[PDB]
Amino acid sequence: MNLTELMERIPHLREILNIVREAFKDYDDPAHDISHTFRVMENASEIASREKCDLQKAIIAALLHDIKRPHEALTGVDHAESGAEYASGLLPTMGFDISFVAEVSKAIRSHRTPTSLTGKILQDADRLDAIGAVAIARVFSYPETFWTETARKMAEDRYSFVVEFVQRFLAEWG
Amino acid sequence: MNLTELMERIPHLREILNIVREAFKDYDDPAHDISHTFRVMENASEIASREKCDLQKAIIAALLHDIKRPHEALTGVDHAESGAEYASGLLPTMGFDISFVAEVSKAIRSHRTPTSLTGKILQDADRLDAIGAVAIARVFSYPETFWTETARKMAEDRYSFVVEFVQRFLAEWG
Ligand SMILES: [Cl-]
Ligand SMILES: [Cl-]
Ligand SMILES: [Fe+3]
Ligand SMILES: [Fe+3]
Ligand SMILES: [Fe+3]
Ligand SMILES: [Fe+3]
Repeated sequence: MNLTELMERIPHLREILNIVREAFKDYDDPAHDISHTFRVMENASEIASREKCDLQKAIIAALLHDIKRPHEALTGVDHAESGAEYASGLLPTMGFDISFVAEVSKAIRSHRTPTSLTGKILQDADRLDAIGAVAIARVFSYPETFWTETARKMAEDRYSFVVEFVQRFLAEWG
Repeated sequence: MNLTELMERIPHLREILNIVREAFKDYDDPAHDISHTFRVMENASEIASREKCDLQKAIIAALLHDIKRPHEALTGVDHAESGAEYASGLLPTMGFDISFVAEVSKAIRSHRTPTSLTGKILQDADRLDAIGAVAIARVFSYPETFWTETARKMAEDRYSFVVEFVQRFLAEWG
């Protein structure tokens, strides 16, 4: 799904994306910048769709999970705790119900085990970002551990691509 | 083949490698540094072996083909012309015969069409270095056009890997 499609399915998505962009304004650590959050949300979208789980919870949790990363860089306050508290304050103002907000907040709180489906999907989505083509590109610019079967398959696929990349690099280097 | 194996088959290889290293000492342009020459020689080794062509000529031509690149950077004198003249002077002193030296020299002279098997292999080996895993890594740190069937297959393989890399990058980026 593209963003237009996500915005058709997820309430307040545009405003949440906006808030996330604003939070990350001038936080450019390539290891933790905003593009990571967008890739995590793409991974969460794939996983939740294929697992037949709650997409709204998964997407929102992914968008918000590192929203307090810049704040941690300034203060040393743990971003998972801070991000969970932030989600609990923000989300009720957008009409999300108590159980929805509690699940999203707990997922963020647990992301660095998680106990909910949203938390498991979030953690998988986050950790998948350490592997693949973009991860390879980042290194140069500077699978059984996953909860869900969909993430495990994605991890296997990305890992096998990374292995091939290394093998080729070494074979070509001589 | 590893270098020990090449040194078992190719006269004066160690001394030639030594001379090449010395030529490149303090020439660090990542687009034209010594590691390119070594990758070209690896490509030439594969191609000449599989094509049942003269390995000695192919290897030596690959090692020497850009030996005057650093000199071109300083003077503007074309490295293909300069490299061919250099090979014609150096190689007879190592006991290579007139026809061998002329072929290697012409191959270097023509590498930027070539008319000999050595020149065709050299050009393929050189141009293959623009694609593949190491080429991808270089970009981030900063097939039917090939003469031989072996290079065409290698080019197809590397190009299909590059395409997959791009596709994955884009899919992951969101
Ligand atoms: Cl959780
Ligand atoms: Cl030629
Ligand atoms: Fe995090
Ligand atoms: Fe994260
Ligand atoms: Fe050249
Ligand atoms: Fe070259």
